[PDB]
Amino acid sequence: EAQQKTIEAITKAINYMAKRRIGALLTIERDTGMGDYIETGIPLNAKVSSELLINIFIPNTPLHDGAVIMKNNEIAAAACYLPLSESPFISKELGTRHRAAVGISEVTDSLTIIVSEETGGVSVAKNGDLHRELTEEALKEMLEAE
Amino acid sequence: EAQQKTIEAITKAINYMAKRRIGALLTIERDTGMGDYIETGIPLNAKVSSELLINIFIPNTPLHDGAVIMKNNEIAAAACYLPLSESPKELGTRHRAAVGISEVTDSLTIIVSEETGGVSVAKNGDLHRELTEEALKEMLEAEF
Repeated sequence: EAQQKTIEAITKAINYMAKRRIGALLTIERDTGMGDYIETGIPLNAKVSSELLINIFIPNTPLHDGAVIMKNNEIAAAACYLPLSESPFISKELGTRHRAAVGISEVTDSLTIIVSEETGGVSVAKNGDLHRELTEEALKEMLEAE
Repeated sequence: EAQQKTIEAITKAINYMAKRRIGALLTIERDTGMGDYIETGIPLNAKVSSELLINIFIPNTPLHDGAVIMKNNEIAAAACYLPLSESPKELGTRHRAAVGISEVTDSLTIIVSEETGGVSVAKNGDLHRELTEEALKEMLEAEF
């Protein structure tokens, strides 16, 4: 329905950034209110689009430094601050975004997508779990369920 | 008087983009309808902030070529097409777009030069070149 657009929007944004290595962190809210994490960012309350998500994460842009939070079908806020996880199961040699994605997913029902800036690998984190190196069909299948 | 921020936001976007010579094209709707033009762009209906404005106009991005239009404290849309002005030279495509929309509307169009980094305004068919941070600010108090 209106689920299809907006999944399509996210996949084409994720896939675009992947080819190029741009770090991204995007969290989709569900049943656990993230209002306290939204007020740490730049508020947009903007309508979700592939072009806008690309533009939010540009390697040194103002809005790039943190996480984009999604609520409703909108970009609630960009450049948000999440809490990190002192999990040993996060492979180091990475982090920063990866430790904030699992960090937020420990405390929330949310779903977080990460693109690594070093390699271009898409990860996802739910309920404290981090799954590295996902395929395009695996991300779409993971998202469609949401 | 909570529209200072918007002025503040614009003035910061433009003043940052001027010092980096980041081309830009920003029209603010005033009383005429721009809905024709808005529909031609990527809709955002976002809140106005300097950071989102600056991000829109970064050269690599898919949002930067075109004009963003503002509708009452909100970035209504980005990458919009503005009709070019047929008139008499040696200015860019960005400046021909600014004069074109200001002949058909009462909107106030700010533009930033790729080359110079100097700030311009288009209103009622006229194009004021070479503005100052404060010149633009008082000008921008075209809202009473």
